Amino acid sequence: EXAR
Amino acid sequence: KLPPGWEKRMSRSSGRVYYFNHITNASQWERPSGGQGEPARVRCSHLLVKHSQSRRPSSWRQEQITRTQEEALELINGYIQKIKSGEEDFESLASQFSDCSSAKARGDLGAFSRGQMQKPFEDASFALRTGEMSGPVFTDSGIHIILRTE
Repeated sequence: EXAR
Repeated sequence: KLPPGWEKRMSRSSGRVYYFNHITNASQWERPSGGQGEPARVRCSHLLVKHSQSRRPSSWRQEQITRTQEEALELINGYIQKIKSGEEDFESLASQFSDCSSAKARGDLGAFSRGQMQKPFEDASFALRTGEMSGPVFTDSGIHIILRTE
């Protein structure tokens, strides 16, 4: 889920 | 002399020389090279292992992620060793064990630019050269292994  | 992030180190356990990247946390025995900057865009796959302290301690693999951060790191280190040995393949492990929905794409996240991923993931991704794999990368989501495919 690595989105800003 | 060495590409960005890379430094020649010696093991405290062994006396053996190796090469370490402070940005990707990658380790290897091979010297990483024999105004370019960095790529404006990269494509990366990843394998995520969450722990009890992850932002969302849940995945398609288990509602209640209860492993500790140290146990997740040990799992990550085990996967890295299996990939480096040739016993396992990165995409296969990511499909089976990544605590991220991108497992259904065999870890593939597609292409992205800076400012789109969490800063530790982004810093590692853009310090990888094509085909390279990171060491353990710590983010708010958990611990990642990252493979730069483009």
